Amino acid sequence: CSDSKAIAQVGTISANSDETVGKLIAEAMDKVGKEGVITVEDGTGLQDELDVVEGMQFDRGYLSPYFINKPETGAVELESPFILLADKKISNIREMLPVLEAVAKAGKPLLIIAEDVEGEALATLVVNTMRGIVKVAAVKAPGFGDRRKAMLQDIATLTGGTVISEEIGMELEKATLEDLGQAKRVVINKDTTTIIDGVGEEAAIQGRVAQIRQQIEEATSDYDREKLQERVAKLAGGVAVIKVGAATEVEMKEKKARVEDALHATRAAVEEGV
Amino acid sequence: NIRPLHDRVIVKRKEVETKSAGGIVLTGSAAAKSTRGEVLAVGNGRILENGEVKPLDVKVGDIVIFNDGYGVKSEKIDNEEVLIMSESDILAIVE
Amino acid sequence: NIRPLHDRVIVKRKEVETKSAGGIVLTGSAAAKSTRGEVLAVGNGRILENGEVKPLDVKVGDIVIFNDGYGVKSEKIDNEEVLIMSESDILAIVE
Amino acid sequence: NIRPLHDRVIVKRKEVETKSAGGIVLTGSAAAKSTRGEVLAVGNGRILENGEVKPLDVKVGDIVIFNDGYGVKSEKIDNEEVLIMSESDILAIVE
Repeated sequence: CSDSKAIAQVGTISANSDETVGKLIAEAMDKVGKEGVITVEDGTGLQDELDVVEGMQFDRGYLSPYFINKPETGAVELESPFILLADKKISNIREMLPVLEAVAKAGKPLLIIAEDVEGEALATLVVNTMRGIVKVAAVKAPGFGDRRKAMLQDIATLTGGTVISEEIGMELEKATLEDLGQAKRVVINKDTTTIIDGVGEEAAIQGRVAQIRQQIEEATSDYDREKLQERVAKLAGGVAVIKVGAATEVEMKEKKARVEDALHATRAAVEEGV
Repeated sequence: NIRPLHDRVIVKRKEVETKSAGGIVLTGSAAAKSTRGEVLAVGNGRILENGEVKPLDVKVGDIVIFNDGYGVKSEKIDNEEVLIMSESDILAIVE
Repeated sequence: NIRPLHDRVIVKRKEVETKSAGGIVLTGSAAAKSTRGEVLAVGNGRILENGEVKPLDVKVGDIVIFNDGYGVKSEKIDNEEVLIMSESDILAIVE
Repeated sequence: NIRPLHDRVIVKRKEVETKSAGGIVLTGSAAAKSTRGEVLAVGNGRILENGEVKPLDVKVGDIVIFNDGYGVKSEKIDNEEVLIMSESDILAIVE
């Protein structure tokens, strides 16, 4: 079962003969790819909708609304920025002075992803932002604990940068332009940060996804498998969300169950045939 | 005018710099009080045990680096803040 | 040009060594801040009770071993950190 | 070659004894750090209020008993730990 027509038929049959569900699932599978992830959540209208996100996106917004440079959309957008990946807590501006001076000489925006940033540093950054010295945005690092470190290393491999950690043997004050990652576009809003077209060699990305695949092959619980699959999809594939539409709540729950059944059946049919 | 007693010196604290080694503006606790000032008035001199008095080495007009502490006092003269401290708190003279 | 007053000495502390007694890289709190520096400027000398000044025993050029404490102050001159402290904090002179 | 300033003395702390007054081996906190050492370098001398300097009593080569405290400092020279302290910390000279 490889063609999209057969996948649509399987999804239609598994959803109690609903053609729209099967067609939507086939479209999502085609767009996202083979290594991607599709989830189902509640919608708001009366019609189903599909939202597919390509690239790297995590549920972190900016740490200060004053970073916004486009109030029309209420979002931070940076063109060809630098990415500073620090596996540490930033509180004193003094650690940030050398790299900030260097990027000011370079003249391109900088995105700082850290565990958290204290108020003095936020005040310094927001003061420096609109005064024209430097264009800076700051967000928090996704995840908690080891998974946060794994996500930081994934972003470093994607953007071609190096994570600044104390446990590895480097300090923030000694960072250079080589240690900073690069990308083509960065979009930040209240809730999500999106890195678009990060520069990186395919060899490192493929090595990282192979390592995570081998990790998947040696995991027991389904939650850890799901998290690893989400990471692999963020590295290589895409992420799709299907919003179920219904007038009431009982109808919403019934249709959500049917869509989840169709999704599971399509996965099984793709992996083993019909 | 204000004239200090013995070995005390009156200085005017320099304005704290905003831009540091580039265009990066420092706002908050990062900008510490500058330890440089312009000497305005100089006392007569420290008095020795025997009875002779020797004039201070700092002259009026030079820039000095001073160690702020409990011995340094702040006074508002001519509606302007100045620092009165002993000459022993002066560490070096710039140029 | 910075010149200290009386018996104060300005030194530039040496960089803390990375490899210690072999190839083992020392990273973290183990690498204590080096207590050796090269003197840059020397004050005129300490003042006796009667009044004459005797010159300090440290000449500009040699390496000294100093005891870091509350009396030692750090200052930024020529965009470079230097240490200002009294001559009594000098313990020995290397070579 | 390391030489002290004024009335400071550099000594080499002696190894703490293991067998004590018999064949009993002492291991743990009981073996208190030995307060005997061999002086290596001696400063020029302490300076008086008038201005003359007098040489120290301890001569290079003497075994001394010293009082360890906050005035005694530890320094690593020639990859060997030595003790730098004022001559006032010296209590007695053996033989």
